[PDB]
Amino acid sequence: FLGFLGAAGSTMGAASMTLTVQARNLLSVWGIKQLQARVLAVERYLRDQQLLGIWGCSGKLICCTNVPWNSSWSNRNLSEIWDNMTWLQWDKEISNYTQIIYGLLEESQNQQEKNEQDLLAL
Amino acid sequence: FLGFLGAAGSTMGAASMTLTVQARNLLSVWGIKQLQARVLAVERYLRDQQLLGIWGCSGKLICCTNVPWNSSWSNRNLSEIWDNMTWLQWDKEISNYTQIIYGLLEESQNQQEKNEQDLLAL
Amino acid sequence: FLGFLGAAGSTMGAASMTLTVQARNLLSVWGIKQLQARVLAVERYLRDQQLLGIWGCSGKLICCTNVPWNSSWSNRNLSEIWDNMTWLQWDKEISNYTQIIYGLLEESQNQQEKNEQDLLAL
Amino acid sequence: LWVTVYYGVPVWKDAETTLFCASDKHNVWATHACVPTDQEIHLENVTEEFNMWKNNMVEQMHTDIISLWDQSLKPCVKLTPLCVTLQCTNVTNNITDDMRGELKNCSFNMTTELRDKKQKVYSLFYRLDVVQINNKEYRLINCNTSACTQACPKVSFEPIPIHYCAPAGFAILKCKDKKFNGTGPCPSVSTVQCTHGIKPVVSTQLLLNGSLAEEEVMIRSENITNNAKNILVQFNTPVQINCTRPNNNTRKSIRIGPGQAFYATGDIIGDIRQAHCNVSKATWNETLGKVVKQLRKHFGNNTIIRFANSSGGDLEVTTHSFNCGGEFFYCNTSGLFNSTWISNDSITLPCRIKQIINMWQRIGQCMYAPPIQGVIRCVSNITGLILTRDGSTTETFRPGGGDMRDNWRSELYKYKVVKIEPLGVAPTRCKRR
Amino acid sequence: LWVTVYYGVPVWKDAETTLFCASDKHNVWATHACVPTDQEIHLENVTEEFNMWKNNMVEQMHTDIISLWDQSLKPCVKLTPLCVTLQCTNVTNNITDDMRGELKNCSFNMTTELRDKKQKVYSLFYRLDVVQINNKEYRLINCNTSACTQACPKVSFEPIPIHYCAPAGFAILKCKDKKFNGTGPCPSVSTVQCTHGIKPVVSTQLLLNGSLAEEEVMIRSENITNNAKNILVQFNTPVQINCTRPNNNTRKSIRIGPGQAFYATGDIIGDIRQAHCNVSKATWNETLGKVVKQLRKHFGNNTIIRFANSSGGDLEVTTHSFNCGGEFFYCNTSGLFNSTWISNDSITLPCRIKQIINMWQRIGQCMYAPPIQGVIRCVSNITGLILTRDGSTTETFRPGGGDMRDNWRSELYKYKVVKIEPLGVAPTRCKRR
Amino acid sequence: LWVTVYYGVPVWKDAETTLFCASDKHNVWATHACVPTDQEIHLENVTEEFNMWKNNMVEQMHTDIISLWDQSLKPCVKLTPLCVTLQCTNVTNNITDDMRGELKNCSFNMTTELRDKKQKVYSLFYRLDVVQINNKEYRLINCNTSACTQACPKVSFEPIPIHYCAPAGFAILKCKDKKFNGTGPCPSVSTVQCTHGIKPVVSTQLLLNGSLAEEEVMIRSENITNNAKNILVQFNTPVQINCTRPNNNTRKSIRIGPGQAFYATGDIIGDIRQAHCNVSKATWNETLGKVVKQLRKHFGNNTIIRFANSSGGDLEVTTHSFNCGGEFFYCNTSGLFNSTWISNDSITLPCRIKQIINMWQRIGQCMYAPPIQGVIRCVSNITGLILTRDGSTTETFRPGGGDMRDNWRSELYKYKVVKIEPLGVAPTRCKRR
Ligand SMILES: *[C@@H]1O[C@H](CO)[C@@H](O[C@@H]2O[C@H](CO)[C@@H](O[C@@H]3O[C@H](CO)[C@@H](O)[C@H](O)[C@@H]3O)[C@H](O)[C@H]2NC(C)=O)[C@H](O)[C@H]1NC(C)=O
Ligand SMILES: *[C@@H]1O[C@H](CO)[C@@H](O[C@@H]2O[C@H](CO)[C@@H](O[C@@H]3O[C@H](CO)[C@@H](O)[C@H](O)[C@@H]3O)[C@H](O)[C@H]2NC(C)=O)[C@H](O)[C@H]1NC(C)=O
Ligand SMILES: *[C@@H]1O[C@H](CO)[C@@H](O[C@@H]2O[C@H](CO)[C@@H](O[C@@H]3O[C@H](CO)[C@@H](O)[C@H](O)[C@@H]3O)[C@H](O)[C@H]2NC(C)=O)[C@H](O)[C@H]1NC(C)=O
Ligand SMILES: *[C@@H]1O[C@H](CO)[C@@H](O[C@@H]2O[C@H](CO)[C@@H](O)[C@H](O)[C@H]2NC(C)=O)[C@H](O)[C@H]1NC(C)=O
Ligand SMILES: *[C@@H]1O[C@H](CO)[C@@H](O[C@@H]2O[C@H](CO)[C@@H](O)[C@H](O)[C@H]2NC(C)=O)[C@H](O)[C@H]1NC(C)=O
Ligand SMILES: *[C@@H]1O[C@H](CO)[C@@H](O[C@@H]2O[C@H](CO)[C@@H](O)[C@H](O)[C@H]2NC(C)=O)[C@H](O)[C@H]1NC(C)=O
Ligand SMILES: *[C@@H]1O[C@H](CO)[C@@H](O[C@@H]2O[C@H](CO)[C@@H](O)[C@H](O)[C@H]2NC(C)=O)[C@H](O)[C@H]1NC(C)=O
Ligand SMILES: *[C@@H]1O[C@H](CO)[C@@H](O)[C@H](O)[C@H]1NC(C)=O
Ligand SMILES: *[C@@H]1O[C@H](CO)[C@@H](O)[C@H](O)[C@H]1NC(C)=O
Ligand SMILES: *[C@@H]1O[C@H](CO)[C@@H](O)[C@H](O)[C@H]1NC(C)=O
Ligand SMILES: *[C@@H]1O[C@H](CO)[C@@H](O)[C@H](O)[C@H]1NC(C)=O
Ligand SMILES: *[C@@H]1O[C@H](CO)[C@@H](O)[C@H](O)[C@H]1NC(C)=O
Ligand SMILES: *[C@@H]1O[C@H](CO)[C@@H](O)[C@H](O)[C@H]1NC(C)=O
Ligand SMILES: *[C@@H]1O[C@H](CO)[C@@H](O)[C@H](O)[C@H]1NC(C)=O
Ligand SMILES: *[C@@H]1O[C@H](CO)[C@@H](O)[C@H](O)[C@H]1NC(C)=O
Ligand SMILES: *[C@@H]1O[C@H](CO)[C@@H](O)[C@H](O)[C@H]1NC(C)=O
Ligand SMILES: *[C@@H]1O[C@H](CO)[C@@H](O)[C@H](O)[C@H]1NC(C)=O
Ligand SMILES: *[C@@H]1O[C@H](CO)[C@@H](O)[C@H](O)[C@H]1NC(C)=O
Repeated sequence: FLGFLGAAGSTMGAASMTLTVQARNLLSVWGIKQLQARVLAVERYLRDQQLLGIWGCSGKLICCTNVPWNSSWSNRNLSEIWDNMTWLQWDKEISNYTQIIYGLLEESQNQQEKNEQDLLAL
Repeated sequence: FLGFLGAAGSTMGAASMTLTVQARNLLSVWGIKQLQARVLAVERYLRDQQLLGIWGCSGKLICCTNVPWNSSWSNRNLSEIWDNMTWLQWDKEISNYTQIIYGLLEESQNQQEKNEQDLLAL
Repeated sequence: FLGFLGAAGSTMGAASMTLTVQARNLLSVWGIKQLQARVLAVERYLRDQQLLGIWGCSGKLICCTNVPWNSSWSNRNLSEIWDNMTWLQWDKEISNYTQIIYGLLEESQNQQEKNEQDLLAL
Repeated sequence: LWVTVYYGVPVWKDAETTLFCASDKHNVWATHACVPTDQEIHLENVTEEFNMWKNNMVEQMHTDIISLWDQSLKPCVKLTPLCVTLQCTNVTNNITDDMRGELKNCSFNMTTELRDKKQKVYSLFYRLDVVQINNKEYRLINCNTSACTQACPKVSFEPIPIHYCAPAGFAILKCKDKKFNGTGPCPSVSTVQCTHGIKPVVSTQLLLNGSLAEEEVMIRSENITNNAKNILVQFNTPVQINCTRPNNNTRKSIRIGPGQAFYATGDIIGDIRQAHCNVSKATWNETLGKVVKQLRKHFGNNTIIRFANSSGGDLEVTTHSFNCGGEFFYCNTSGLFNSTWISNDSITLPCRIKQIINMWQRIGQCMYAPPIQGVIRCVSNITGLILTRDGSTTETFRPGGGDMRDNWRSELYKYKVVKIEPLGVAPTRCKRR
Repeated sequence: LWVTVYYGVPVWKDAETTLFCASDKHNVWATHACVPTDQEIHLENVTEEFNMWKNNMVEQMHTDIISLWDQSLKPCVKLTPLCVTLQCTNVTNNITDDMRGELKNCSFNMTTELRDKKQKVYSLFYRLDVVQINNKEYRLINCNTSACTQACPKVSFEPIPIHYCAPAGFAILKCKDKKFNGTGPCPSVSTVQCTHGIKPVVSTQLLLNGSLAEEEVMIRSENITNNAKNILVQFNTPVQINCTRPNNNTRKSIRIGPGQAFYATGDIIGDIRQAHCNVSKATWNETLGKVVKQLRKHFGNNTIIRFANSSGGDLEVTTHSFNCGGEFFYCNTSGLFNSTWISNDSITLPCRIKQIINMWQRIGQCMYAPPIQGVIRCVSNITGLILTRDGSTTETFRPGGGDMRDNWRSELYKYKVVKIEPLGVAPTRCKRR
Repeated sequence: LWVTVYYGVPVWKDAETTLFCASDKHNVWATHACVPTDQEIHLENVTEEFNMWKNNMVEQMHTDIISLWDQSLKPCVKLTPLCVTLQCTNVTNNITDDMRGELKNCSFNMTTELRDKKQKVYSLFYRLDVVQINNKEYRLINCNTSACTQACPKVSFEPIPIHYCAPAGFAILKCKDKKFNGTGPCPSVSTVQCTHGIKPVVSTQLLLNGSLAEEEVMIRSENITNNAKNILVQFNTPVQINCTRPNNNTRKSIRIGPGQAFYATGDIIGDIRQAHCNVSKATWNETLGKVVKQLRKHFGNNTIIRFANSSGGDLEVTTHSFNCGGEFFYCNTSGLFNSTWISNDSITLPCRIKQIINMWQRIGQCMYAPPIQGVIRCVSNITGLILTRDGSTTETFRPGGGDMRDNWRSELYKYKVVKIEPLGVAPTRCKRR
């Protein structure tokens, strides 16, 4: 057990062992200063859960999607990504491609939401 | 792309294309007043998500259920509901049947919770 | 219908059919008091939902898990647990082992989250 | 067997939390800012441990009642100009022997709207409010300690019922047992969204306008054997006490600044008579007989129960201090507790009235109660006692009080705040696929 | 057919919420606390029922403007030492006939920085600010009602546009219909992130610096047949009004205490002339012709439309009370409303300046506006009217005002707050497996 | 390869947020209202960029310490009556030549509880607190600017450690590098739930009771080449400084109103001597030798390092102003910085004491520090310097300060607040079925 953010320097393969360690630490006039910080934490947490919900990833720490990895975002092979890089290095590389990926995940789920909805009526 | 509430005047079939647009804007003298508006936004959002989870619809925008449509609620056929009316018109029609439908969905999922619990026991 | 906490004296089997009752009353100078109590209710609700999510139990009231019962936590059989005891009596007996099971449920889901993740790579 | 997670189980732990208002002319306890009211769920087979002497509902209510009291006193006139030299004479106009020397006619130089102009005014001050400096020169008692904030005449002191409601995720358990001593298991437990209307009636030595016991008189102490603990007696039937101030007061407004006005007693129209309270001699005697009968259960059948009056101390603890009609009474209550018990007529308790009030035992925060014009009559219920026992075959019980938490401990004894634990894990043959 | 749950449906209903400020030297309506601004989506096929006379944004704006007002008057000087006897003479040095006996040269004793020392100072006070008490002896107009705060010299009274933005889960519907009369279905609805810049311009009898109508003059009343209801006129073309205070006032700082300064009118450099406002006679006449044309649609083509001046009452309601330049003008609009309508030159409105200002119709809270150094000129836009009809073939319309919610009802008439209800259930051939 | 979503990844972005308290008789920094404390996670392979000169932790702490300072001064006596004329004589009773003319014996007429009665009292006032009006007449320095709120004798000025803890979703990164100049990459990063106990020690020209460097003296400037930037020196070993006020003051309570009391110096019991601070000559000399040796690394080996005393300005910036024992000292510290460096005994620094304190450089809000009964002795640690360089082969370093953010920049240099970004997307061979 490494602790909160302990696997920050680990490789992304090894850092994915401990997603639940970081996940559980995101939730928990002077009274107002503390009180506004609590509300900010709650709504920041709920926006990330809402994003997972609209991608069909709610309640999952690791979620598989139906969006193929465009090589424009990163052309590096699978081996030099999960065994050589850390999550901090990776976030800086696809920072500009993050928003276009988020839209693709949202568009892939609502396509699946209806394709399952249509097939379920047969 | 129509925007937030853009499909308000569209037919429910066409307005069901854009549920994500409305879903993502339900979450996010000028002090406590602004702070309590944020807490009220979170509480309303959490009570709607709690209802979906109780009906077995957590993490979904379109959730096909097992409750049959009582013809007393609305005798209209699918052709004139999903291609002739809007969601605002529909809400007016079944405003009084909303609570009895909510109880039907709540009890129906509760029966599936124990039905899958018994099947998994074998 | 019994009402909120009505099945507190009911047996564990009979009290587990009214989980939707207790679930929906967990969410809903002198202005901060009301406001800070509302924020604490939201934070507590989200911490219990987060626990269910990391156990694979998100969106469910009765959640089947893969963690076996050690019988060192309670040697009693099903007949004398689900037909004689109440949930208040049961909670006072496994209170010592609660955090032991909570860690096994989290550990089991993480291993299951990847055994399923590795299965889709074939 | 496999672990199964249940969410929404009826399990609770004891917890402390912030309860909010509910309430069904402004009042001191600002119920207008408090939310409106609306619900009774009986819990069969539930046996819960209650403890009225370690109930945090009492300590929270004490803080709220104090906080609401000094919140309605912020937008009120601070009587800093009232600390001057008072040249006081004795009101001897149509005076009675009992009221001889209690009322004083004090003249003083006062401010006006205009800073450069003074004002020669006079007011009738009670003997308890003015202290002599050594007609003779006096000064108000509230002047070497603090400055009194005059009570706003539009804000009412009348206690209106308030409901303390638990937030989401918490429940209030109500003990429906009719023979509950305030401690131990309660076979009849029920849950409420929140409590009955609890009037914050502030009084000492006598619980006025409270809740009555269902069947018999209830004696509730933290431990009977310890004399240092107060005894909370609760009556099954009320004893009505008729309060009156026979004097016909005149309220004279004295303008002490731009805005600020000071309301003073001008002249009393007619005869001067002492304030008093009347308790039926038969109704009080029967009640003390019932109090003794359930009090012998803790001290033996052969013991001698003696009722004596208050030992000593401040006027607030030695007298049945209360407030109704806007004036604050301080009644002797020595004829109420004067009897020894072995195994149309009324009792008149002479009361004294103060206008400078230190209400929550706080020092440095006083309040001036403006005079009430006319004659004040008041009818309330004696619904309990706050007795103290002293350390033979006889036991002496003297009235107690002072600590206002005992007044609201007699209303919140049956209530209890619990924290709902909806997450539970139990074994089942079912397995996740 | 089976019940299918949809989350995120475009459904709303009328709701009341606390909209938060947003805004694109300190100001009374603080923009520092208002969040920065950033937006509009057209809703085809959407017909929404608006009601400007039951809109809660107006009531929520009235509380916010008042609350924004008096919290900005908390930290700065309370002029309670200015309630004294004033030895006032008449200013006859270079005064015109019109403004004769309107300024008073009042001398008084002021408190110094040092408590024991006294300060003999003089100041120029308007006739509207001082009342004689029986050179003659005077005192300020509001010294028997309240002591009251000097307007803080560094905060600004200039209206800054503010955007009222709905929180999450709420939407603001904007009626884009150009001939909307404030009530009824609006065929052209759009949702905006929040409202346009609504300047909190305080005015009476004339809506200054407001928003203009798109096509024609809009007449808006809650019930056009009810004379007791005010009539809100909106101009399609603005009528500029040129305000002025010709006197060259000199601001003099009087040190009335430790850290407190009182700003007094020293002396006018030059001749004493009356403040006035100019409205073009041709522009006003053509505007009233447009107002009458749209005012005949509710009363007939043959009805005689008569404009008269204010019926009577307070100076704030009988005059075009407004503020610009820091001084509060009270202009006499009897020349604007004097005409009867049947089927280069300018209008000069004599104004009066006042320094003790009570503006939200609250007795007990005055504000002392300090003198403004120099000469004040001011150019505004008359963008509407607040008319009142008298209780025959002749209808008489008199300017109204007083109720300040009508001034902001003319800006929030096209807006509506709705609550999004995203949980909808509809039948489908779906069946959960 | 397919996009897969990971939630809970260890990724953070640099962010600014509101940190809350933690703390393990009331104090000015209200740690009672601050939550209790409790946790060290080392981050291997993590290299993080720190910047102590653009750290929002410092700016938040400045606002928090200020807001906590003026919050304990709200329920305290406002010394408005103390702005009177003071008839002051020079204390010449057992005076030493150094203290000749520093203490003045001031008599004045003071208010009483009774409004109509005056009070001729006297007090010993320091020369720095009274300014002469032209025995001779004086007045307190704090009387043409503001009124001082007397420090409450029960609230303490002693700095107790406080911990600034990040809310949920935020982390605090701690540089564990022992040779960190406060900027650039940090090879050894660790995360904490929150910081070590940072005492808000208020001082100038000398960082008292701070944290020591681990191995060598650390010179941390925003850029050494710029002389306009202060230089934060940090010592590896502390230099203790012994503060004392030899005078045996007598605290005399003067009742200036109902409630309100004013604490004045009555008489000094015995001999009167100057306050001073002692620094060991050998310990200071070796420390300056270590400061120079790590200071030659930025200016060359052949440069001449000269230490001169403060240039000029206010007494707060030209003197080592600090507070311990309740009195506020202002020590010369000219023998500390007087030396030129080429490639049992003590230093006594004469200190002056003020009672009217303008502490956070604000103008218009002062404090009167009540006298401390007895003799004050004080032992502290000099754990750093705040030097300023001036624009040849020699460099002159004079003590700086004033800006109090530099005092807490020396404690928050190793700390950094980040925002956890737990949502990450990466490519894998896994596909959703
Ligand atoms: C206990 O409760 C009783 C009633 O439940 C209280 O008596 C009531 O006290 C109120 C407040 O003083 C009286 O209202 C007043 O009535 C007079 C009548 O002239 C009126 O002039 C005042 O403006 C005000 O409305 C009420 O009449 C009175 N009722 C009775 C039957 O006496 C009593 O004060 C309570 N005792 C406490 C709180 O100690
Ligand atoms: C209606 O709007 C007009 C303009 O939109 C307002 O006139 C403007 O008022 C401001 C504030 O009094 C003037 O600013 C001032 O200008 C003077 C002279 O330059 C300067 O000394 C002051 O420090 C301040 O900056 C501004 O010049 C003026 N603009 C004009 C007259 O064209 C008018 O006050 C508004 N009427 C209302 C709110 O009733
Ligand atoms: C730096 O820290 C040292 C100790 O860590 C501080 O010295 C201590 O200061 C406190 C507050 O004045 C002293 O407490 C007082 O002690 C006297 C003794 O008679 C007592 O009468 C008071 O009621 C109070 O308790 C403490 O004794 C003292 N300790 C030592 C060893 O001197 C010093 O003030 C700090 N310097 C700063 C903050 O500038
Ligand atoms: C109010 O003030 C006046 C004076 O301001 C007091 O009258 C004085 O009384 C004393 C007796 O103690 C005489 O020696 C003075 O000559 C009086 N001064 C006058 C009459 O101008 C008066 O006693 C005060 N009243 C009260 C009630 O305190
Ligand atoms: C300001 O104070 C002065 C002195 O107190 C006033 O002048 C005196 O007023 C009194 C009124 O009773 C006269 O009897 C004196 O003759 C006046 N002169 C002196 C030298 O005392 C002056 O009237 C005050 N001004 C105002 C406006 O109140
Ligand atoms: C306190 O006030 C008294 C008067 O209220 C002052 O005594 C006066 O002193 C002046 C000298 O400047 C004399 O002309 C007066 O005759 C005195 N009045 C008396 C004695 O009643 C006294 O100086 C003040 N004390 C201080 C310390 O300022
Ligand atoms: C600072 O140091 C000086 C000198 O070393 C101390 O002064 C001496 O104090 C002792 C005790 O009071 C006397 O016996 C000596 O005669 C003093 N010497 C001189 C030269 O004055 C002083 O007490 C020290 N201050 C401290 C330690 O706070
Ligand atoms: C740091 O890197 C080394 C070498 O790659 C690795 O063995 C170690 O586990 C890493 N530390 C953490 C905390 O992952
Ligand atoms: C409005 O209704 C018309 C009627 O057919 C339709 O063609 C149009 O698409 C609708 N607009 C929107 C935005 O749905
Ligand atoms: C359908 O609704 C009617 C009332 O609207 C009710 O009487 C009937 O029982 C319902 N049918 C079913 C199957 O629930
Ligand atoms: C209480 O216990 C009895 C006997 O077991 C049972 O029949 C009854 O349902 C219980 N009450 C509740 C509310 O569970
Ligand atoms: C006035 O009454 C007081 C008691 O309040 C008494 O001590 C005093 O002697 C009385 N004075 C008379 C009767 O003259
Ligand atoms: C109150 O009654 C309960 C129930 O028998 C008992 O357990 C408890 O000891 C009693 N408390 C006192 C103080 O007598
Ligand atoms: C000032 O002039 C007005 C009007 O001419 C008059 O009523 C008033 O008495 C005059 N006052 C003085 C002090 O001359
Ligand atoms: C406003 O217009 C609506 C719809 O045309 C109409 O019903 C209402 O009477 C009008 N109001 C007035 C005051 O004319
Ligand atoms: C306003 O002016 C008109 C015409 O000049 C006049 O009749 C009226 O009296 C004036 N108003 C006041 C309050 O004098
Ligand atoms: C009193 O001390 C001051 C300096 O504080 C000095 O200017 C003055 O001359 C002294 N007066 C004497 C010694 O009489
Ligand atoms: C501080 O040290 C780092 C690490 O070498 C360096 O990058 C940075 O420039 C230094 N800053 C200064 C002001 O010298």
